[PDB]
Amino acid sequence: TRDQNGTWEMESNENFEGYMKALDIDFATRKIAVRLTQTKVIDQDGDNFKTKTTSTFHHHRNYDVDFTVGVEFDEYTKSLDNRHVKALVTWEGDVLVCVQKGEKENRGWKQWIEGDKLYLELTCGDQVCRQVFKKK
Repeated sequence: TRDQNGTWEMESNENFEGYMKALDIDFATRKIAVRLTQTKVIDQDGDNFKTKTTSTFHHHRNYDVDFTVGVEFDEYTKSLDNRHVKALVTWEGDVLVCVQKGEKENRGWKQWIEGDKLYLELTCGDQVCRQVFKKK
């Protein structure tokens, strides 16, 4: 289904370390512990999305990403690697697909819903991180 609304709690997080390594994050950021858990709040009205996700690193503010499918937007990944990308989100069937154009090749994500679970695959280079969240 295309309806991704809800409050989502991460339950599985596979190869986040490889994805992070491919992002080449500077040590002033990476010296802080990564959160083991994550909550994501998705507010969706049709193709209009407002998302709020807990930060990758401890003692950092939630990360807000708001967008409309098909409309490119500037992203500064303050809660992660602190880079600027040009992001474009599209639908591939019922899968929400984002390309983050910038320094890193094959950077983006895909996100989809099955029942009470949300699936998120993050890519950078040859690395894929697969996350599953349960609806709260």
